[PDB]
Amino acid sequence: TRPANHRQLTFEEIAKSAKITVNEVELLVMKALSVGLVKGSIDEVDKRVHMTWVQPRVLDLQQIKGMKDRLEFWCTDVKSMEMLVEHQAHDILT
Amino acid sequence: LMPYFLLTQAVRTGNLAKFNQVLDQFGEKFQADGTYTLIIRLRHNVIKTGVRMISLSYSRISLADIAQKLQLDSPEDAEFIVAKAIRDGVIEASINHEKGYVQSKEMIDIYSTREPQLAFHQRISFCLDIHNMSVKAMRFP
Amino acid sequence: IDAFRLINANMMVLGHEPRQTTSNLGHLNKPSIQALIHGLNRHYYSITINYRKNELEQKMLLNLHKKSWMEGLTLQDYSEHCKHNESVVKEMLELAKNYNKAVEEEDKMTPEQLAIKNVGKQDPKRHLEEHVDVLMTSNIVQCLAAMLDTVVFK
Amino acid sequence: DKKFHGILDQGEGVLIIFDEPPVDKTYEAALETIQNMSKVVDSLYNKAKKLT
Amino acid sequence: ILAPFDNEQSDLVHRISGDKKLEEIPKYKDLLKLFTTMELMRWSTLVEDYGMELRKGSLESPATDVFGSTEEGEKRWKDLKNRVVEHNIRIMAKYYTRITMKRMAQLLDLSVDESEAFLSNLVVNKTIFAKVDRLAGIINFQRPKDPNNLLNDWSQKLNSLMSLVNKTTHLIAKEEMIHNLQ
Amino acid sequence: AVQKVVVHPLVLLSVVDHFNRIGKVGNQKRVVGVLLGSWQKKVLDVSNSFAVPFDEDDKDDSVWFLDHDYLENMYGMFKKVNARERIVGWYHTGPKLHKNDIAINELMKRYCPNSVLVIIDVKPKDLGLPTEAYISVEEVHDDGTPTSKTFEHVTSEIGAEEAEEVGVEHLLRDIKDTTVGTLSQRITNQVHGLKGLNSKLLDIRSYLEKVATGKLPINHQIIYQLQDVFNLLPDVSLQEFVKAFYLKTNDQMVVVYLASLIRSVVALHNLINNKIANRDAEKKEG
Repeated sequence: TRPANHRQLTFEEIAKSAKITVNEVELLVMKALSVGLVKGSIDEVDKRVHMTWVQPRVLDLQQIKGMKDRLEFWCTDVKSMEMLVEHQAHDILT
Repeated sequence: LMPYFLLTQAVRTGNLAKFNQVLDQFGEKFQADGTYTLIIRLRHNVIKTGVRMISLSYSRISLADIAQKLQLDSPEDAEFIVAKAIRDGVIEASINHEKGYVQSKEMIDIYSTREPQLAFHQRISFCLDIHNMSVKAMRFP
Repeated sequence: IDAFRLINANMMVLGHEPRQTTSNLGHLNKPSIQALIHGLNRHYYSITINYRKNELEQKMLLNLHKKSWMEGLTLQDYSEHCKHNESVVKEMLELAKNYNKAVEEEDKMTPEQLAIKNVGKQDPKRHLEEHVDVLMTSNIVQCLAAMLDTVVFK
Repeated sequence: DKKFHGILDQGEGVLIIFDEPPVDKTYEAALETIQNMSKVVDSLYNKAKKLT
Repeated sequence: ILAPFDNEQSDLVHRISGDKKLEEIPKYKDLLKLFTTMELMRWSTLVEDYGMELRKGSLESPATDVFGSTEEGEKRWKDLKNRVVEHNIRIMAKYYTRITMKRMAQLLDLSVDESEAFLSNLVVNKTIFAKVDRLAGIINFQRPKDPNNLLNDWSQKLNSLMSLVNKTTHLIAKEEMIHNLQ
Repeated sequence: AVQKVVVHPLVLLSVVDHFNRIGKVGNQKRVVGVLLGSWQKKVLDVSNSFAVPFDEDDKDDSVWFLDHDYLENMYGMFKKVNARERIVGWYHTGPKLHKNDIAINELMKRYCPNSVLVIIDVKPKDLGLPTEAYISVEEVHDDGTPTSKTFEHVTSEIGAEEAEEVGVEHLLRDIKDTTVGTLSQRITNQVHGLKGLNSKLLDIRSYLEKVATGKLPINHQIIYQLQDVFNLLPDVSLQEFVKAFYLKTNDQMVVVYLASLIRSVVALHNLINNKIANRDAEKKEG
């Protein structure tokens, strides 16, 4: 659910989202790393976890619209930065 | 050079009336060369040399100590040159006007800043020019 | 290649010169002396040829043979490229020490002599501009290709 | 004596220990070329500046 | 279990596994299961389930070889303790970044000074790297300075990305040819 | 199973001439022929080919023909005239992956075990490499059918050879991009491959045409990679990824700054080498 900007949740949020105490979520996430459903790292003193990879799920005809528009302005970025190269190095090779 | 070399001796120092000890000794010599009107305004550049000199040396210095070292005779505008030192951009850091100390932050990684490439890009493009001028001036035979 | 065809040895007996040149197209390519040692030109002749070329084929061997896909949108052994930027420069010091040597023995014996004499050992001067091309294109490519992935990839 | 490197504290005796081989190869082995090349331009005076 | 850690031990668990007739003992099928898998129950929660079966069965004499000579037992009580106090420290280096000193000693059920003697003789053994502290209690695992590995691992992620965007492209164009071919 | 394939430019060309020889049919014909080669060291090699007579009618397009006697005797001649050579599989002219190529491969797998196919191009326009090859894998698996079999692309490139490199480089004699210096990379993959990434961004834009309107099978195994790409989208510019980037620019440019400094001195030593040949001949010669 979280974006790729942070995806860095805390242990207190799991204590809210799973109503389980603080002294068991570390035992929980070490199981989750062992099975292979998630790939991330665990801090203990700043009480946060750096999740990096999550298991791919399925999605309906609405999340493709998210992959529609997030893909679409990545087209012009490949266009824009290349347009310098065919203009600035044009005489270097015709 | 000896009257004029003694002038820039005062500039590399931070003393204030050392400028006055030159401008009475050789104030007549500068008017013979016809240059006095540029000489008279060096006191702006003496004080910006000094405030860069003191702020880089001392980290947390009282504003009621810098004036006695620059023989400024007044702490009440010793805040104020530092205000124009930040307005011009000589030193960055803050002044505890309630207490009296002027703290300065320690410098950080200037190596991993873009600015040494600007020391390069002036000279990358310049050194390719003189290689081109060595080509353009060679094959006259 | 040089395709051939026979001529009659009966007309070689006649001493008569065949083939009755009527166009300014035959005597363009000269035969080798080694083929002239053999039966040319006493029993056969040469033929000028060319090649039938067309967009049917010429476009599709050019734009099919020397092509690549990722060789350039990728980086190059990032901890070792900067390491290779010392593997050349280190001996480039002492190669410049030879360039701090060889110019110093000029205003001397007539540098046409400085061509025949220096054929046992390597000169600085030509070798010293050799690495400058290498130490440039290895850097300017790898610096530019890294600074596009910052823009394109997020 | 640089047999070990670190820092010593005076208030409570805290030894902040750190290590890095910083870099030496890239700059000073490229710095000495510059003073080699300075002597080459000096030796250009003995075939150009005197001569033409 | 009792062998020191090695790559030879890392497939020794596989050489003894894959045995149809070893798993007839329900205890010892779980014993090697514990050390292939994740974090172990501490030491006390295991010995209450496994420090009692060494009498039972029809199998007691190599366990009597553990029990009988008590100085051989003391070498084998503590080396069994040594492998399981180590089994935490492998994976705590692998899956944690920065843990407190008090938290680790609690998962070992022993003194904080006794914890420091454990991490001392493993990193002068340099088989687990660690940079501990004795003022904030803040230790950390696999934390070098990293000057060059940032952009190096970043360049790795480009090539993994660019190999994947080529995977889908020649997989879409066939998928349109199984619905609208003719 | 197979690392990669190696294609010579002869067999690349030895389909085009047959595509000319059947080009007088006008209406529709795909060139299908027998591919010969010798795979060694887990690397697929392709050497020689011909084409077998093959026709196709559009109504009930499951009716193909391979005149196997033409396959028997001509390979028997080719096994005679080159016993090093053998069968390696087959090919077809491959515009758009026609439907019969699901059992053509199963028709003639009794000769080659890994009967590989090759899709070529007859009208070249791309920015990639216009030779494609698949492989045969089958599955009693996840969702589709009890009998399921789908082709998978093993990577493809045009191998060269010391004999044929003499030929093709004589046969080009055309516009070339030789003298690889600072500029060949700029145009082989900096002008070009950035636009090569266009048609792959735009390719997954073409599958995206089914949001509510396109074809009826929806996703299931297409989006696990697309979920990963936005997940494996690279790191943002906040960390020492900013700082260590300025670090190496502050190292890579120093080598360029030294190397350009050398370039000025060398041509200056060349300048005196022309002032030695200018002044010391005008008094001598005149």
